[PDB]
Amino acid sequence: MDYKFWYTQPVPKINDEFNESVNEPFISDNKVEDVRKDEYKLPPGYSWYVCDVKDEKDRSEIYTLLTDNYVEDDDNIFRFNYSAEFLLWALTSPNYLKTWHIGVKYDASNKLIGFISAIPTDICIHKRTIKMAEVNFLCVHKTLRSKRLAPVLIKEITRRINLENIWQAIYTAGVYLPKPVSDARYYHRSINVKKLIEIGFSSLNSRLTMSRAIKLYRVEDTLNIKNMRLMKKKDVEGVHKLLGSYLEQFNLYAVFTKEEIAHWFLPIENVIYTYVNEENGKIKDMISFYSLPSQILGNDKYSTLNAAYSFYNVTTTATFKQLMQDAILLAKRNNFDVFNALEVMQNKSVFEDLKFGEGDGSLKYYLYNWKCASFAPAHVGIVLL
Ligand SMILES: CCCCCCCCCCCCCC(=O)CSCCNC(=O)CCNC(=O)[C@H](O)C(C)(C)COP(=O)(O)OP(=O)(O)OC[C@H]1O[C@@H](n2cnc3c(N)ncnc32)[C@H](O)[C@@H]1OP(=O)(O)O
Ligand SMILES: Cc1c(C(=O)CCc2ccccc2)oc2cccc(OC3CCNCC3)c12
Ligand SMILES: [Cl-]
Ligand SMILES: [Mg+2]
Repeated sequence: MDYKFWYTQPVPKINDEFNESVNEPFISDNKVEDVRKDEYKLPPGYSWYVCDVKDEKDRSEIYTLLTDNYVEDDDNIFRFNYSAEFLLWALTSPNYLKTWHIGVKYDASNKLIGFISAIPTDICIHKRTIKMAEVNFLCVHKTLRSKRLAPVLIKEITRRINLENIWQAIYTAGVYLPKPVSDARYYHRSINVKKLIEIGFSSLNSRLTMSRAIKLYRVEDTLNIKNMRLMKKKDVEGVHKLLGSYLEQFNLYAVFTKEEIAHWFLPIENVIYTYVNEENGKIKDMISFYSLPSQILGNDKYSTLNAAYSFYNVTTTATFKQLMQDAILLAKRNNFDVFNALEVMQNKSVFEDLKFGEGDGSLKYYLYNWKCASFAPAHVGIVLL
């Protein structure tokens, strides 16, 4: 297929491949003064709207649009159902701009029918740190698909981002676009085996009976690392040092400030869970994962699959396998049905032994206006939401 929109943008062509030593923008020497000051045109009867995510009622409208129209699995059995409070956390990180939270309304109903967002973050790509926008929650209402609205959303946020003298973005999608810098399969570890069977997610066979399936996935309710505990404000500096050091080995990662650590890690029920092991007042090991339920479409008995998504995990006192086994246990202890991760960082190495199953597709990582060698997902050190 043709990429008639993407090919007009500063991203690689589908055939482009770059040496390791290439690491630079497609278009350099950009000037804020030259950026269009006019909003991009929407079709007749539709308007831009600046969402205030801190306002319960605006935040709810975004919640509704995503609950009804956001990403579905290939088989349209499941639809991501990010919670309102999770969207608050995801969009109000350090230095967020309200004007990067862009909705589109249909004038006559006053209804939100589109959305796109970005937050600022410093991104280290092949050892060069660059200020970028992380883009997420692009969504057009199901009733308005394939009408070329999405490039309008993209072009408008790009314009707003450029106004802040920012010229690169990072983003992820399951769809293949020009052109990933990396590609990571997702893996899933069953926690509530029976529920996962009943909604079709997992399956049985003549050898794996229901009772045998339950037994296979049984976990012991005892932590390998005894003192692993919810993170507290006191733990911010330790976490910053532990994580910040660990992340330097990767080809792609966020450079977190102390302020970004407190925001991205301090726990929030039903949103973010971070656990630490403190020894001698030092943080030596951490586990984290975020909550991302999916709505279950057309199952008579269950309407929600609660799922925990591996975020950042670092051990210096245990094996990485022992640490992730603890991450599974803490997710079970918090009522999650399943523990999801990507084959990024060291993850892949523990998936077989910990009984993860390979999923159906993969998550592509993309950069905007950035030219560089692609790499295997083990070299990816950032997890987007
Ligand atoms: C320096 C700053 C730079 C800032 C910007 C950085 C870039 C940020 C990029 C965004 C990052 C988002 C990351 C993110 O949020 C995580 S990926 C999740 C995206 N959201 C969903 O999948 C929700 C369900 N689907 C929808 O809502 C609609 O299908 C959407 C809105 C996806 C498209 O609506 P539509 O009604 O289906 O489509 P048209 O309007 O007709 O438009 C079609 C054009 O859209 C291209 N398309 C489709 N899906 C895309 C996707 N996921 N990324 C980028 N492009 C995507 C497509 O290839 C085509 O271009 P082409 O003709 O060249 O092929
Ligand atoms: C997208 C995804 C999946 C999936 O299985 C994608 C298919 C799906 C879509 C909607 C509802 C349920 C399933 O598994 C993951 C396991 C780990 C991380 C993942 O990606 C995250 C980062 C980008 N946004 C979604 C979560 C994923
Ligand atoms: Cl244009
Ligand atoms: Mg459209």
